[PDB]
Amino acid sequence: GSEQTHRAIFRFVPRHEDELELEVDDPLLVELQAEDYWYEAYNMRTGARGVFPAYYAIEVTK
Amino acid sequence: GSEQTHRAIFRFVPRHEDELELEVDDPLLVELQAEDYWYEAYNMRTGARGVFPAYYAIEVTK
Amino acid sequence: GSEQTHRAIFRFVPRHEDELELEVDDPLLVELQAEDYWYEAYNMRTGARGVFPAYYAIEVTK
Amino acid sequence: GSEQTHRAIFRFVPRHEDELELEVDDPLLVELQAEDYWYEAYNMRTGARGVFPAYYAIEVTK
Ligand SMILES: OC[C@H]1O[C@H](O[C@H]2O[C@H](CO)[C@@H](O)[C@H](O)[C@H]2O)[C@H](O)[C@@H](O)[C@@H]1O
Repeated sequence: GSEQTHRAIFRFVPRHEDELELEVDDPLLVELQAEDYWYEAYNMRTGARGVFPAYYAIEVTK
Repeated sequence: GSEQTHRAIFRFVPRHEDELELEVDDPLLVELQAEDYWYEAYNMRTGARGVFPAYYAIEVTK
Repeated sequence: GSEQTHRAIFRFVPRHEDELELEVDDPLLVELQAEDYWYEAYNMRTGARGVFPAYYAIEVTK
Repeated sequence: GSEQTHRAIFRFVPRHEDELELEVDDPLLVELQAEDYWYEAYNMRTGARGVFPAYYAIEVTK
């Protein structure tokens, strides 16, 4: 979809090229699964895309 | 020191060469706690060295 | 239904008799999503049925 | 009373006697981090005491 799917809960500052920087409460759009325990997403606040540790975000209320 | 400082609470599978693999409850000797929220540590179970997202581990208690 | 509906993302060790024990990645068949934010499900790995805090599992990515 | 140790990230409505009700963002003073992944704590907003699933809260003051 095009709507927010997750919200970051921990600050994440990249050290690697493919990573997505996160600020607490950052809205995230995740569209694929993980397996690696890493999520690939679009940060709706910064407009950047990349991966981050899966447990650094929570699915938006259901 | 050389005693456990933290315990992993989330599974972490390295995606990058410098990362440290973690399994929940792994005893960790955290040596570096960096400004960018990445921690450098020795995994006391596996014997490996590497970095991982800071919030994947919590300090030991008691 | 007879195919996985949700995936457990945190380990959950029951403290009460009606709870369903969970291990990360456990394939769950959620049969009821209660209004008090607890899910009733069948654990496809253990063959047991029980309840657990709703946020311990996420819907599978179709 | 000591200082806040954790913050609730998920809504938790008790179904059992000994449980502590949580609202997202509730300040928590965790007195015991049990080995069965349940936390015994004081809810600094409601003033209540009880247990809750460990992964429903995150540590503060990293
Ligand atoms: O293994 C996935 C299926 O698990 C259940 O069904 C099986 O488990 C039953 C008892 O719990 C057995 O009697 C049956 O023979 C097993 O195949 C579930 O009911 C199915 O819907 C799942 O696909």
